[PDB]
Amino acid sequence: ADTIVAVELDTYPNTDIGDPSYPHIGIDIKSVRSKKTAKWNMQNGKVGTAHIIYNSVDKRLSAVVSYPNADSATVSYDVDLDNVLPEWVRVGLSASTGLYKETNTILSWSFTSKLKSETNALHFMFNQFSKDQKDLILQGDATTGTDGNLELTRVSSNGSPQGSSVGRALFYAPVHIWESVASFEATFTFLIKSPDSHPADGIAFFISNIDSSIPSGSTGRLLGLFPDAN
Amino acid sequence: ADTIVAVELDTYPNTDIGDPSYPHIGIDIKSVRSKKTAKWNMQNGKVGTAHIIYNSVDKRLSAVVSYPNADSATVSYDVDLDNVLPEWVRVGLSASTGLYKETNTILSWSFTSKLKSETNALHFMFNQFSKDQKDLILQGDATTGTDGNLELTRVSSNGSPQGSSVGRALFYAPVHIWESAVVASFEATFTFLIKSPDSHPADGIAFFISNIDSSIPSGSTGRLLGLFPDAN
Amino acid sequence: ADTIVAVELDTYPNTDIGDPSYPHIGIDIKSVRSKKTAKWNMQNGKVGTAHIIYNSVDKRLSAVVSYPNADSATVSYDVDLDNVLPEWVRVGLSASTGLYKETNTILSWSFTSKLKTNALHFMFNQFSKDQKDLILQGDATTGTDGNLELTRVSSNGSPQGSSVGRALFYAPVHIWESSAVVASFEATFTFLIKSPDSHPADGIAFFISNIDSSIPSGSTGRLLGLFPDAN
Amino acid sequence: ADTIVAVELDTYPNTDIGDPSYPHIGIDIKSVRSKKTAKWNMQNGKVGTAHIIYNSVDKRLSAVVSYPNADSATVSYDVDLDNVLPEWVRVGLSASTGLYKETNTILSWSFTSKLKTNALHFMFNQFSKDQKDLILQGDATTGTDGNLELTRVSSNGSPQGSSVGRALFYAPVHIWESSAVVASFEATFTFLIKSPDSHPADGIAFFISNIDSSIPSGSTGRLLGLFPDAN
Ligand SMILES: OC[C@H]1O[C@H](OCc2cn[nH]n2)[C@@H](O)[C@@H](O)[C@@H]1O
Ligand SMILES: OC[C@H]1O[C@H](OCc2cn[nH]n2)[C@@H](O)[C@@H](O)[C@@H]1O
Ligand SMILES: [Ca+2]
Ligand SMILES: [Ca+2]
Ligand SMILES: [Ca+2]
Ligand SMILES: [Ca+2]
Ligand SMILES: [Ca+2]
Ligand SMILES: [Ca+2]
Ligand SMILES: [Mn+2]
Ligand SMILES: [Mn+2]
Ligand SMILES: [Mn+2]
Ligand SMILES: [Mn+2]
Repeated sequence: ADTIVAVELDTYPNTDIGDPSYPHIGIDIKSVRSKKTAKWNMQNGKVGTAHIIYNSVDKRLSAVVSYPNADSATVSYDVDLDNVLPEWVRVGLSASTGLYKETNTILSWSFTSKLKSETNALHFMFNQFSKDQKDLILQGDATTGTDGNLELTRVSSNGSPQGSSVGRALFYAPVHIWESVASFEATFTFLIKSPDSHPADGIAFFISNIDSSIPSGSTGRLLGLFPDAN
Repeated sequence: ADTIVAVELDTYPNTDIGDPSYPHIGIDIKSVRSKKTAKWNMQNGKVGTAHIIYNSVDKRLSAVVSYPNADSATVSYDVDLDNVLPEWVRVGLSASTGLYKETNTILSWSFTSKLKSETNALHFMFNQFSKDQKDLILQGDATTGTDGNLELTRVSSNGSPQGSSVGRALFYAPVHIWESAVVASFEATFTFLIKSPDSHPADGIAFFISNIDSSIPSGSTGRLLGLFPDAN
Repeated sequence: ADTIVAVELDTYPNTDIGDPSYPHIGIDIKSVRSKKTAKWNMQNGKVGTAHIIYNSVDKRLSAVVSYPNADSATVSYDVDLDNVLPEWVRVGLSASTGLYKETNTILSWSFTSKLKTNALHFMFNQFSKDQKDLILQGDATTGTDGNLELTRVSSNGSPQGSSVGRALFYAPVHIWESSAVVASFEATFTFLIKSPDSHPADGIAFFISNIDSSIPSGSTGRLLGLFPDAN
Repeated sequence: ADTIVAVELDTYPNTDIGDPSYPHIGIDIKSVRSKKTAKWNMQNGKVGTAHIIYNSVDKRLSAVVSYPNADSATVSYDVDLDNVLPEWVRVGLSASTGLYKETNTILSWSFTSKLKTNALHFMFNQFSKDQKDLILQGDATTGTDGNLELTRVSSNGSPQGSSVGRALFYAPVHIWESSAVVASFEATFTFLIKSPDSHPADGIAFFISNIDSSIPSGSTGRLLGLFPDAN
């Protein structure tokens, strides 16, 4: 079973398993039950910005989500990621739909990892995605090319999102993300678009065991990240 | 009077004005009396590294100081830099000797400011220093091009440091370091070599962020580290 | 008098002084008579891209000028920058109108110096009203739509003729040493040239000069804020 | 059979097959018979620096090899990389010994790819024993002194003859696209060739190939871990 650290963008509140009563960002450590959340005033059809940061000094996992000329949502939680995750990881985005649905649409994604024993580094930047985007490991329903974006869940030829969908995008190379100062910054832009009165289920940035894969039946409320609601 | 934010690498305990009784790091917000500090087992004649970090999400100004295969010292303080400094700053290193002295030798320095409204960026890297290093503003006793290093304080033609010295290096361009921001952030690193014949060296190195038009105050040698008008 | 290396987005054919008959890109080495040019189908009112590059191994100053979904214009030229420019320089953008006019809005500017390692990078995506890390010379202003207008624009948003302005980055840039294994720079910028005139004038240039460089008195029109005369 | 573009640090003159009469650097386009070479005074037991660069505007593959306080060696050649290599590639270092031998230890390695923007950068300043973001192939090991040993070294530190290894970075790299205003890469690395032989052999190269690229069976000695034969 995979070991998951994730920052979630949770559009659909599953109160029966812990979610607050509103859309919300939060920090997920080994569980879909967030260890901390904030209210996230999601904006249908609006392109948004997510930034995630962590360093081995403060060991504060932190993230912002915003739309232009609006109040951001902010969440942060103390984690020694070197204690929780393995030496090598992969970095990625995940998303899912259920009974309810939305487009889970990635217009850009960037990452920068620095380790200082002295310094090793990795950086990659996606402002567009192509149909055969060979430096991404695409899993589940994830495609690229159309147009020219990364789409995590299923969406029709005219742009209409489909329920009970799950997909992930992992950058191809593993990342050394702690050694016995270190830091990483992740940035992405997303476009959640839904005809439903309630959209679902949300996007996530995650860091996993190198050989992580979507768990069986992880559509909907489990975001492509988790075996179960535990 | 200049508005100073600083990370200090304090070699000489001046306990008459607040210092703990050991070499320490600390965070300096508008005062030479640190808001917080930690024990910095300084190593004489050893080349060490310093890394300073800050962001507008956590607003926690933090710094590490370390010598190869040894324990680093750590210090961090919660600070909304937008609330203390002006929009435009300049960023710098400073150092000072007094009765006691040391080489305050800079072997490398780097900086990265990111501000996201979207992104504006600033980076500069110094692995060596020429004699006419036109992108620094040298104040007081600071020279460049001996080895290819920045020397914040006075040192002889054969490398021997001198008492009652004070000097500063500042990068030429001013820096946007907060907007009214999705996220802002900066990282600063430098490598130093402190070397002294004294049994106690003094007074320390600082990394500093100031009003653009800041300079060394009158008589800020010693415990005042080139940064502060007074011991208040 | 200044030492100027410039790449020029020349919108107005001043054939009297060697311009081709059409709008051109061009490389400018101590003279407004470009040492080399190529043809640039400048699209009026379109945001374009430009990239400028050089290394001390090949010593080829090169430039691309582009509009989404159309063929780029390309120009390149062999010059030892160290034998022309002084050890320290400043970097900038310049623009001029004359009898005819155009807006010279800049939407973005970037730069990277490597000297081999010493390094320098700034990215401007948007410009504030008090953009303190830029030296503004002449008619140049910042803040309006968050951009850099090199030349004067009225409050109707329309361009005034016979104007000249420049933005230089505040920090001096070390652009060659005698002891370099490699040295290199990249410069990139986006612009927008909006003219109600039949023929817009006069163009944009990215430039590297002596640190103390200033707008040559009279440098409007064909002279692009760079050169005192047309020699 | 693999598609190979390489810049070769050729320590041994295999004159039988077009090597010059001295150690050289050189650009290898689908052949071990370098298209272009320059003389390189390789210094035994000393750390050196190699820089490799290309952009799609100039279409000029150039390379610099240097030692502190000695004249650099320089080589350069005109190739439209996109007419040679496929859309996607992997990047790497290769090395070989044959009858005579040298250590081929890499102290650091960097790379930057820019596609107009899509980008990729990695910096290796040190190599742990389980360096999972490198594909190791043949005799190559990591960790010992925190370094990358392309070829076999004994437990006394001595270089073994007739050896071959390669380090490819694990992520595919997109090194051209038909819709590129500008694409470019740079690669830097530091090496240390230590040989007790009168004549060290065979050399190090930085290479770009088809993503599925493998060591050619028998590619030791003069063939650098890159080419099936000397054709
Ligand atoms: O602004 C365009 C040009 O206007 C003026 O020249 C007009 C002209 C061209 N041929 N005959 N008259 C001058 O100001 C030039 O310097 C400008 O380039
Ligand atoms: O290792 C150096 C070379 O050794 C072998 O060739 C020996 C030789 C050359 N001329 N006469 N004998 C082969 O393995 C070559 O491929 C190597 O370059
Ligand atoms: Ca949910
Ligand atoms: Ca003190
Ligand atoms: Ca160290
Ligand atoms: Ca003209
Ligand atoms: Ca374009
Ligand atoms: Ca050979
Ligand atoms: Mn949730
Ligand atoms: Mn103190
Ligand atoms: Mn012209
Ligand atoms: Mn050869």
